[PDB]
Amino acid sequence: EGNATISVVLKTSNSNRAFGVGDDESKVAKLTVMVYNGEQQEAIKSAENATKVEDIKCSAGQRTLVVMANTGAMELVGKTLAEVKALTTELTAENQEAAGLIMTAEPKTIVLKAGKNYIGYSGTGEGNHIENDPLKIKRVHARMAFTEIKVQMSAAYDNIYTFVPEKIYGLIAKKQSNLFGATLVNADANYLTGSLTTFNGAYTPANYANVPWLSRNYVAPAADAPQGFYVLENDYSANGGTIHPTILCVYGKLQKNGADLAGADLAAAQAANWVDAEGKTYYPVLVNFNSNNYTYDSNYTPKNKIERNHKYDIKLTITGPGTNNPENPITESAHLNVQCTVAEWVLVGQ
Repeated sequence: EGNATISVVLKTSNSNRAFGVGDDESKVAKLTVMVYNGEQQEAIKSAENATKVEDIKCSAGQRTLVVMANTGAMELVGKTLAEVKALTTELTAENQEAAGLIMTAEPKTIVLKAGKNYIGYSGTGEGNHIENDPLKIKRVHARMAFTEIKVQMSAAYDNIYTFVPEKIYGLIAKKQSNLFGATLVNADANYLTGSLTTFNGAYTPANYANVPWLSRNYVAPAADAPQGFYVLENDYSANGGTIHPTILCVYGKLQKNGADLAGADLAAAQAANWVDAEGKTYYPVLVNFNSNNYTYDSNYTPKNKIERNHKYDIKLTITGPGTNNPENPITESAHLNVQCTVAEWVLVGQ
């Protein structure tokens, strides 16, 4: 005969404490397990709102196991292995509500024994345990968000300048990534932004489009309600030459003596490249980026890139005027301070 079944259990969090609402820990809505005989799909079985798929019918022999979650309307039935391995995704408005956050594990070469096979059952149940440990799948997206924005004007600007936030933006967000691979960055060269495509900055990429869902009306960030965006992988770690760093930005009016900028004050702040024509200023933060006014908690080293399954939480302290071009090299004036906490998400059980 050679008929077999396989059952796959995912690694979920062993948490003894509830997770805070602002953390957006990963949840599985749909889970798909595929079993490949060479290139052809031999089995494909989904569960909804579950962290395991059981009793998948297949046959004895060497196979490739592929596991994907939260793939929504993506068509997986009948895809070849090479087709599934080369799948891509693009950033969506849906991702900004933490929906459509695809999770994958790397494809795994296994041998099915006739009868029952298990992955993630820690030796429990009769049959062949290909792997004892529950299988780890990870989000392909990352999140950049403010958890705090505070204005503490330094001595030159205190009791003179104030800042009235209006928008929070995601800039230079790479449009596409792969879903499998040691890295998910790929060669597609398209980028998205919630602000202008016209800044013509040192960071501005040639292929660039505005989308309304990378911009938010300003809401005072809180730990329970981080303010930011989901993004895909993007590498800006080059030693030199042009880089395209993903940026989280706050934008608003720079007022002086309690009033909108006018006259000589406006002209001076415009000439200083602090404010644009409407007296408004930008405070950009290059995410996961090594800069001297960025501090990272607990001796983490920024890698100058967006990595999947990472939460980049930013505390921003504003101490002077900002910039009128948020896409120009990490500003010469340290009129802001960043403290960033970085973490990886886990999968919470059902």
